[PDB]
Amino acid sequence: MKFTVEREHLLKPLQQVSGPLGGRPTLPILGNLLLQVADGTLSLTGTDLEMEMVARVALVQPHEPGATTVPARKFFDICRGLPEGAEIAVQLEGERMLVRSGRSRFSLSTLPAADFPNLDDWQSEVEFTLPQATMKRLIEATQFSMAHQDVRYYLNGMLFETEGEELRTVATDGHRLAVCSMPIGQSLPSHSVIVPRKGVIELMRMLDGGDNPLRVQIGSNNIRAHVGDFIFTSKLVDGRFPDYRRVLPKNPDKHLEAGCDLLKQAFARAAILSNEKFRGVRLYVSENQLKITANNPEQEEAEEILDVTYSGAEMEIGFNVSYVLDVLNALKCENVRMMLTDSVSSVQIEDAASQSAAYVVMPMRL
Amino acid sequence: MKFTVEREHLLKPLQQVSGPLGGRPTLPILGNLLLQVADGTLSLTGTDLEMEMVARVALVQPHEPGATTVPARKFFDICRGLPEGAEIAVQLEGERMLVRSGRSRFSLSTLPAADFPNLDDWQSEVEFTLPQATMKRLIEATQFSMAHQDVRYYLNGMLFETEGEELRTVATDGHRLAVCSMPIGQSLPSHSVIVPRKGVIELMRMLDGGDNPLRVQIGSNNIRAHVGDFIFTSKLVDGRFPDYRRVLPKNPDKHLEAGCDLLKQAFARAAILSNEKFRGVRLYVSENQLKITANNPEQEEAEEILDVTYSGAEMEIGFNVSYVLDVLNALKCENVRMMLTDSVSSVQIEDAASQSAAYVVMPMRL
Repeated sequence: MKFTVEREHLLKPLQQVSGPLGGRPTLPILGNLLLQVADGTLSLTGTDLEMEMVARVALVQPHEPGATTVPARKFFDICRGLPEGAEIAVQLEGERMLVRSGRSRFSLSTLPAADFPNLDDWQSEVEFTLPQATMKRLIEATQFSMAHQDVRYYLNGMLFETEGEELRTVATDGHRLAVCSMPIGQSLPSHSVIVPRKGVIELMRMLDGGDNPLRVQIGSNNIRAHVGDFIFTSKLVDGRFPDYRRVLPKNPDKHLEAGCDLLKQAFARAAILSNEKFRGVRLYVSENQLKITANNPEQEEAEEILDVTYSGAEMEIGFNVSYVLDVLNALKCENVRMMLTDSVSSVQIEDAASQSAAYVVMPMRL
Repeated sequence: MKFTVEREHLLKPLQQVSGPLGGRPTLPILGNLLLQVADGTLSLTGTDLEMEMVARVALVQPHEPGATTVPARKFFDICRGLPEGAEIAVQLEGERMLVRSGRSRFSLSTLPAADFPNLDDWQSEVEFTLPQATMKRLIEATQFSMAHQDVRYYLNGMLFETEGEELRTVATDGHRLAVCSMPIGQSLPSHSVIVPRKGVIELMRMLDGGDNPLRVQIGSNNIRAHVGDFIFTSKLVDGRFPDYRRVLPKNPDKHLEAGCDLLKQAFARAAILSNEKFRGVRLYVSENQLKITANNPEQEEAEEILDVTYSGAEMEIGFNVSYVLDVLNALKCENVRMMLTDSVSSVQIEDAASQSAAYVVMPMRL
């Protein structure tokens, strides 16, 4: 296996396939990349057994076919360290891979390609394409609400649902929920899968802004996402997600609208003097006014009063200010709508200007 | 106690005094600031019993005398959270401090001023002033070479030494050393003191980088620095600090000149394949040439060759590559000079264009 490639043509591909990886996987080879020259193409693959990322680079310089497995972080670090515009020449030599550029030379340890974990083939059942920025919006709107290492293992990832011509994400912790829905211009079967949170993370990071469409293929136990020269595959979480329809408030009749930043800043100051563990804050709503109060066990007390747009019945509600601040921080918009019912019902929060994303936070008795 | 002060006049002083205090020390009053209104000045003090920072802010608005202590981090976070141009009105109300600004109101717990640790008075035995820039240069040249937590406690700080008309710092961990001297235009007494690491950090932090001069007072067991409205006091460390004159190589006649950035990037690449614990590389010096090699327990190897200016005898010498990098990262210059003796002696490294700072690194047997 020989190839000579310009540094910059390797950097983005290396960075993408090092995503699954780690620097003691225990299983050593998981800390290696797989390099394959076949045809006029270098392919690079990294995996953690659950998911796999593969990148392809066109070889316009002379090459020879073959395959090996090298330490991913060492190889990336060498390529990154070499100067802007460097030509990088790579050669298999015995049990070692040689890397030369200018006056610099490296020989890395290898592990047999034949030994590199392969994900089983599987058949695609549902497919669609959509713009990258659309998938990226969908994930970023909701990712912060996934659980991390909950016993309820199906919460530790993100639901991707297709319905009508819409693709929707849903993430919940069991405490707060996020849902985002975008039209993507293709009639879709009605279908749900759960992508593991590590996979959501890798998917999110393969999306580079650009003009390359994302093609998605879903099978019974896998998902694959292909954009330009990058192909991501993951196992799905074999589990039953909650239904977000059962979580949204029922026709809330009390709408408050405020400046997102003014609201965020008020909650952020009040939060200083909230209970460190439970983070309860109280809202008092009244005609075009919101009062926020926080206390803590030391009986310190904050209070914020700000002008808002509200014409509903006066009411109080409590909730967790960290959850509310996470939503406000996700939204990044001019104005926010809080859809309220009473002191004993969840709140739904949205960009005043778009119903695409919606967030549900549960009431606290304070 | 009452005062009203514009956010932007309170923020910097608060950040300075509150910085190094925790959110929740065992001994709670050390987590508080002492606030004192007296004679048309607000004084803010923080301490950890070794060192103390005091800021003074002239009160140009109506105020009333008195003193209390409040949680440092919380008071800062409330003031920082308030909008630009906020006027902050504070008043002691029983045993709570009320902070009010716009329609935001906070009530903080207090501890009695009379319980706030008072550092003993002491006498100044040496005094000088210098430009803030000069102290910045002195500390930044050397701080990286201080030990972090050596059982030789005096190595964990920084020697400040007056000789003639110069101020000098020196830092060392017994393996590598930094020393930097600058002229300060006063005839000084020959004196040395050691400042603990935490004190060096604060000294650096207090340097806003305007041209308020710094005024330093040194006593038998303390140091004080005074810039603008800030006053920083620390205890000094006991023990016999090494004498850099003895660490500097006696006569490092072999002189090498190289581009600083080239040389850095070559060591940084080589280091990837050096032993993760011991970090050894080997330099081969020859006529106008430097070759750097590395290898690790995996038998992986790097080699860099670069052009340099050298006319001495050929020599081979091993180093801990992290030590060399640290020095090249600290030299923010075009060309570096290295000054060698032999394979078992230390190397001296300096800016080819300035002799103000010198760095000495002890060799490895590899």
